[PDB]
Amino acid sequence: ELQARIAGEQAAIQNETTKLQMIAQLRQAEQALISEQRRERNMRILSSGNQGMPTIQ
Amino acid sequence: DQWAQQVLNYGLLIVLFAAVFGLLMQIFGSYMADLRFDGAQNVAYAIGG
Repeated sequence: ELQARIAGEQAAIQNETTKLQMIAQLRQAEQALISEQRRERNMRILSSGNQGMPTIQ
Repeated sequence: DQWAQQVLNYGLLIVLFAAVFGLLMQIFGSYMADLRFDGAQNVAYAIGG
């Protein structure tokens, strides 16, 4: 019974390892998404579809 | 005669520059005061103006 308990404990540590891998992937995805938002803002400022300009009055 | 001519020269200079420079610099100031880097104004249009 103690051997099987220790085996279950190893399985739990395995699960934590998988969870940490998943957290690292999510971290990378979040950084990529922040970069995408930055580039969306940049595109919106510099878009050639803009039609406005200051008016002389 | 020469002193008077130079006085007239620089007086006319100061008059012309006062008037025209004030007008032009006020126009430029207003135009730049309207400039904005929002998503609604063309950056090329604004910088070119």
